[PDB]
This record gives sequence, structure tokens and C-alpha cells, in this order.
Amino acid sequence: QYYREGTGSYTVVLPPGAKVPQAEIYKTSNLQGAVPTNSWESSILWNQYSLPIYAHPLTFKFKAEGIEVGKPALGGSGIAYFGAHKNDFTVGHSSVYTFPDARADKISDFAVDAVMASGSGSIKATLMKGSPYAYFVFTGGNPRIDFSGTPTVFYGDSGSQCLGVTINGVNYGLFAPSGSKWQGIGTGTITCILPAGKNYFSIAVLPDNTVSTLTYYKDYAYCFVTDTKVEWSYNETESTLTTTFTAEVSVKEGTNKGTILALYPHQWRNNPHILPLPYTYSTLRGIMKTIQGTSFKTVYRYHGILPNLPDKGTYDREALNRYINELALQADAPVAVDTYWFGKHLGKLSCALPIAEQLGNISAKDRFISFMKSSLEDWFTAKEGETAKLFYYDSNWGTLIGYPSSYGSDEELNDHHFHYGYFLHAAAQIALRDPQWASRDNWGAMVELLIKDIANWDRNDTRFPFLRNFDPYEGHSWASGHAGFADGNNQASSSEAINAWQAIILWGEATGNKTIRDLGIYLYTTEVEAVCNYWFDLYKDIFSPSYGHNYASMVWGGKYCHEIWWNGTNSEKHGINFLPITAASLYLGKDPNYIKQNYEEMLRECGTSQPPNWKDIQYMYYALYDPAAAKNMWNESIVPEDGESKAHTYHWICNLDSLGLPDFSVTADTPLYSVFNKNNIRTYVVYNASSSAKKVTFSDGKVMTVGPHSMAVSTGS
Ligand SMILES: [Ca+2]
Ligand SMILES: [Ca+2]
Ligand SMILES: [Ca+2]
Ligand SMILES: [Cl-]
Ligand SMILES: [Cl-]
Ligand SMILES: [Cl-]
Ligand SMILES: [Cl-]
Ligand SMILES: [Mg+2]
Ligand SMILES: [Mg+2]
Ligand SMILES: [Mg+2]
Ligand SMILES: [Mg+2]
Ligand code: NA
Ligand code: NA
Ligand code: NI
Ligand code: NI
Repeated sequence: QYYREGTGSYTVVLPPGAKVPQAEIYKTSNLQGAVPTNSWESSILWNQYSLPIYAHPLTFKFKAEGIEVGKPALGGSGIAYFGAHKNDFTVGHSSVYTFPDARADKISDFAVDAVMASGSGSIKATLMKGSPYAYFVFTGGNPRIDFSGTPTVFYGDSGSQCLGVTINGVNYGLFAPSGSKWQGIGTGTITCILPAGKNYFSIAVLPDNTVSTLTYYKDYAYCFVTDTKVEWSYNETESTLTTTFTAEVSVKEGTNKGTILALYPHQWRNNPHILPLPYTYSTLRGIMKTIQGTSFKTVYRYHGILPNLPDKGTYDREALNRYINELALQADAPVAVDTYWFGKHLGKLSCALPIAEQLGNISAKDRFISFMKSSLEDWFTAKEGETAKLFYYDSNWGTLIGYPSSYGSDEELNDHHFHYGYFLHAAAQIALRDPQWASRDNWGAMVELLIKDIANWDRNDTRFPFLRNFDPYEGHSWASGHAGFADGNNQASSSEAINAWQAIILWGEATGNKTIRDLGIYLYTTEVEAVCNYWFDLYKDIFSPSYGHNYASMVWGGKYCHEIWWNGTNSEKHGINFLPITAASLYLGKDPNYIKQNYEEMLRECGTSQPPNWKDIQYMYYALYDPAAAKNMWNESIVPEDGESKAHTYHWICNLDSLGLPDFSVTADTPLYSVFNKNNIRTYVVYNASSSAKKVTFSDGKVMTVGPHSMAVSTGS
């Protein structure tokens, strides 16, 4: 049947030939509502056991015997750097040597509980991103710790409560209940003889082999993490985005209450709200610092986005208008009609629409808006017997899938944020112009279902899991639905994730929905912060000296590398983390010197003096360092990348030529703004999406009054 949402609808009738994710979900009866996907723990759900689980600092893998535990040995040189999962020891069971599967029982914002059970025993494991601990509860027998070789025992004996061990050069604590004994010390398998009535057991990866360190880790070893939560707040007055991270602990014994949290660089860098412990871990993501506590916060400065750049460029206006007319002839001509390529086309129209309006090209404006609306209205309606341009709800997993699908959006739940971000961008641009169309009673209900599929914010709405594609702790998104790879989950295009997030900001502000807007600000701001570290390494302290590049195109749980999914040029390899370039893409230019370094690396790698291909994308990027040079190199012979247009490319470059480069040293008390700086002259741009005039104040003292539903630009003091 069919479910009405405002004036649109989705279906639960699968079109003929259409494919869905697998029927089998390796979950327990405790995991209710829509099933989380697109994360680091996801392979537990899709595979009988799991693929490697990249929590950090620890990694894991489920198998018939139990749970492999390890700390990756970092290495590699050149095109990739590796932190592969390896087995330092397997947490097995004294009487159950073969478990039939591993099933997810509970998934929180940065942890997972999984259960392995036979009729005669079980292990329940809690794996946590940002913890040096892993926590276990046994039934039917004892922990049987099967080491990869024989460990060195640096502390403890058969009668001690804990052991300090070293295996593969990695120090661990093994923490048993008071009253436990240990059998098999000196062999490759140590069994923890649990006392009657106590069945909890934990391990930690330690930063050293001192007894003092082991004592500190023992102090918190019995504070088992039972829930993890993020919360966020956008402060409009201060232009900041605050995120709180909270772990709930259940104290299994002792009088200590707390835990040790490990923080990635995007969390600890320049963070005045923490007092790190001495302990660090060297990980694939850089140095993880540690803190004592069950909560911490991060606070980032938000620098605004715009719905478009203003009409301030040094372009030949008649040529720009002609480019708009050239695009208008192709307004109804997507290169392909699956969700992804249809999206790319909708993004192209979304970026050209305001340029047509600025020029007074009503014919082209009308062609663009008409196609955007008619196509969204088609996609957002599932007609009986329709096989293309519709959304289907899978109620096994709990996901909205558009048909026709592509690149595993259907069977693998890949990439929904990438695909749907383009649809959301188009919807937002319509909403800024037409509050009637975007209302919940009209097309806004279906729009918000796409938002919920990729980024549901409401933990009580069980139709979609909480924040599907975004990983709150790594601070970025994940592309694979299942993470069914040795190297875990992956994301290549961070810029396509950010496109979805900027679109959510615009939608929320256009519709007056502060919850959705602030969700967008949270996602956007945090992903940008992660991107600046793990993709661009702006601070020059993430990437190994042995890694041969200043840029990683793909980030995995277990590696990062300068590769892409097809045999493209090095221009393509760099460009996938720029496109789509929108008026939310100024973050790419946080460090103009990095723009220069990144572009020059790309040229060296191509063996050319200009980009061999994707020259439009590359010159838009280079314009964040030298717009005059980018304008000079640009020309009409360039065949646009399929999601781009000559009009939008040249409007971008020529506006930066006039306005200057983005200036991140100034903020404002409004959500839609940007500041530009040309040779120390600032230009301030604001968009007011509300129905009342706004007074906008910048941190340097600039004040602008901006009328309802308008863009304003002011240069100088
Ligand atoms: Ca339809
Ligand atoms: Ca149709
Ligand atoms: Ca997620
Ligand atoms: Cl002890
Ligand atoms: Cl106690
Ligand atoms: Cl004309
Ligand atoms: Cl339809
Ligand atoms: Mg499984
Ligand atoms: Mg062994
Ligand atoms: Mg360095
Ligand atoms: Mg030129
Ligand atoms: Na190349
Ligand atoms: Na074009
Ligand atoms: Ni490169
Ligand atoms: Ni030309």
C-alpha cells in the first residue's frame, strides 16, 4: 500500500526488479525500531559474525570462537597508511568453543552491545568508540582469553584480581571480579575462574607497562559503559555550536565512579573545556588524548553559510546570461535518472537558479524552478504501478529508498546522504522562494522524511534510526551501509556529505524550523572540523610522515589513502572532496596556503602545469587562493563536470575576484552570512530568510539591517 505525507506519498510495494537490503538482520529481540546502519559497528548486523570493528583505540572482530581484540600496528608508505585490525587476543568461553553468530543488542551514539549465545553459554560484549576499555558479561562459563602467542605477564599471578599483560608490544589490563583466579598463566590461553555470582569481565589497552598506570585503569575497569549520548546546541548570538558527549556507567564493584574517554584530534584540538590525563594513544586518526569523566564538550565557531553568492562579480554579464540560457536549454536533461544522477542535476539547477534571478532572466528562472518543482513533486509521490521516480519504505531495516537506485543505495544502503543531499538542496531553494510549496501540508512532509532517513534527530521516531550517515564521535559521515570490508566503513566525498548538511540548514531556516536548522548546523560544523583533520590535515599533525600526500581522498576505519573508486586522474582524486561546490563550500578555503599546496600537489601528481580535467572544479577551488588567476585560466572550452555549469563556475570565480577570500576571523549573530576580505577590505553578505527585518551584528562591529526574504551586501566600515 501507500502512505500519504502532505500532498505526496511513499509506497511499501516494491517495484518489479527493485532490490532491497537482505532479509536477515543479526540483531536480538532487544534491538527495536529502525536498525542503525552506515556506521563503524554495522557489519555485526549484516554478517553472521562481523568484519573488523574500528572503534579506536581498540579494534575487534567477531568469529565462531569469540571476540578478537587488538590495537592496530600503524604502518605503510606512499599512497596509503594502515591501521589494520589484528588479533592480539580472542575473548572466548571455557565451555562454548563455537557460537552460531554475533547479534547487535543495543546501539548507542558511540557504543554497541553484541551478544554471542548458544544453549549452554553466552558472551555479551560492549565495544566503544573513544574508550580504551571493552566490557563483557558471561553466562554458562568462564572467560577463556586465547592470546596470539604467549603474553608477558608484567603484573599479577593466579590469585590477583587483575593481570597486566603485553602481547605484540601492546600492553593490556585484564580485569576480573574480586575473588577470581587465573588458570593457564605461562601458556597461550588464560582462563579467568569467575567467582560464584560474578560474571562481569573487562579489558583495557594501556599506554605503558607500569604498575601505577595499571592501578589507575583498574580503578575505572568496573564502571561498565551502558549508554552513550550526544546533544548539541547552536548559540545564535555567539555563532557557536556546542556538542556534549555523555557515557552512562554501571558500577560492577568498588567505590570509584567514572571512566576514561579517549578523544580524537577534532575533539581535543584547541578545546579549553578539558584537562587531559597524561595518557595518549597513537592511532590512525592521530594522537588520541584522554580525560577522566563521564562527559565532555566541544565548542566550534560556526562561520555562516549562504544560499548563493551575491551579484558582485567581475563577469561579463552578457556572457553570464548566455551561459544561463545555454543551461536553460538543458534544464530538463539529467544525464541519468537514478536518484544519484537525478540529484546531481537538481543540484546544478539549484546553484544556477539564483544567478538567473540576479540577471533578470525570468525565462531561465522559470524553466529551472518548473523542473525542480515538477520533478520533486513526481519523486515525492508514489503512484500505483509506478516503477521510477518514487520512494519505497523498507520496514525490515527502516529506511526510505528511491527508485531507480544506484551504487548500492538499495541493496547495501550506501550513500543516502550523498543522493538525498541534492534533493534537499533543491527543496530548500524552493522553500526560500515559496513558503506555500514547502509547508508540511504540501511538499514539506516528504522533504522531512528524506531528512529523517539520513539524519533523524528524534530518538522517539522509530521509523528511522538516529543520525544514520553521521558518526557523532568520529565527527564525519560514512558511506557504506554495511561496513563489510577488512578496513571497515569508508567515506570518499566529504563534500557530498556536507552538501546534505548545508541543505538541511537552509531548509530549516527557510521553513522557520529551529530544530531542523540547528541539526544542520551541528552536522555541517562538525563534519567540516573532521574534514580539516582527516582529509586535508590542515594542522600537519594527523598524517604519517611516510604517507606521501597532503590530502587523503578516502578515509576508512582501518586506513586512509589517496585512491578513489575509479581510474581517474589526480585532479579527479582531489576534486571529489570539493564537489559539489555551493555557497556553503567556503570552508575549503580556511587556509589559503593549503589551497595552494593542495592544488600544486595535484598538478605534480598529474604531471601537468594545469589540471588535465575537472578544470572547472579545480579553478573554483584555486579561486579560494588566487581568484584573478583562476578567472584567467577559466574559459568556455571547459566542458563542465556533470553537476556543474559554466554559469555557476564563472559566477563563483568572478565573485571571489570582486569580494575577496572568505574571512574566518569574524562571526555574526545570524545563521546565513559570510564575510570576504580583499586586500584588507571586508565585504559582509547576509541572507534574511525570515518575514521580519533583521539587525545583524558582526564581531568586528559591522551592523547591517536586512529586509525580509532578501540578500544584503555591504563593503567596508
Ligand atoms: Ca512519482
Ligand atoms: Ca512519474
Ligand atoms: Ca550514524
Ligand atoms: Cl590486582
Ligand atoms: Cl564492591
Ligand atoms: Cl535573454
Ligand atoms: Cl508521481
Ligand atoms: Mg553478526
Ligand atoms: Mg593462544
Ligand atoms: Mg606532518
Ligand atoms: Mg578566462
Ligand atoms: Na593523473
Ligand atoms: Na553549462
Ligand atoms: Ni594529491
Ligand atoms: Ni573564454
